[PDB]
Amino acid sequence: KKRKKKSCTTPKKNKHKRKKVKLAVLKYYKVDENGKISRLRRECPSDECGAGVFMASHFDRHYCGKCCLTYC
Amino acid sequence: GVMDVNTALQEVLKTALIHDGLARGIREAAKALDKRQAHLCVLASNCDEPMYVKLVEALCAEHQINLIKVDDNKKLGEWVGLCKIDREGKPRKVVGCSCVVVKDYGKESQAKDVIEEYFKCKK
Ligand SMILES: [Zn+2]
Repeated sequence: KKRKKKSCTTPKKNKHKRKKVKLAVLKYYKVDENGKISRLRRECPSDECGAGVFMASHFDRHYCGKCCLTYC
Repeated sequence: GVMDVNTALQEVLKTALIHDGLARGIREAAKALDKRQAHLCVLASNCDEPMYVKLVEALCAEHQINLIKVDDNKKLGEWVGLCKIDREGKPRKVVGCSCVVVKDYGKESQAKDVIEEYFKCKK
C-alpha cells in the first residue's frame, strides 16, 4: 500500500496570531496635574491576582485574565 | 563606604538576580510594585515616551517607594543581566531595561552602604 497524498479541504484554517498592542500598559492609569493616580478600571477580589492585577471593562462585563473571573 | 555612588547598584541587582527577587518590564514592575511586596525601584531617565515618566513617578510617589534614575536603557540592561556575551567575554548583545523592581534583597554591606547613604542624604 503506497500512501495516498490526497490533501484537499476547506483551503486554510488560519491560526490566531498575537495582537501586538504597543505600550498598552500605560492606558490603565490616569495621571492628573498634581501627579495623582486615578484607576479607570476595577480591582479583582481573587487571591492570586489580588491587589496586583486589574480587570477589564467590556460593555456588559468585567474580565480578569488570570483567574478568568466574570461579572455583569 | 569606600564605593562610588553610581557603580554600586551592581551588587543590589546582582544579589536581587541570585535570590530571584527582580521584576523587569514595565507591567510586571508596576503591578507587583503596587502590591506593596516590593521595597525599592530602579528607573531610566532617557526615554522616548513622556507618559512612561508620569506612570512610575506617580506610582513611586503615592506608594511610598524610592526613585533612582540611570543614564540609558542600555547600561541598565547591563545591570539587569540580560546581556549576552561573546567567546572572550565581550558584552555583545544588549536588551535594555528601563523598569527594574526589587522584591527580595540579598545581604550585602556594600550596595546597601551606598544606597542607604545616598537615600539618607536624599531625604
Ligand atoms: Zn482575577
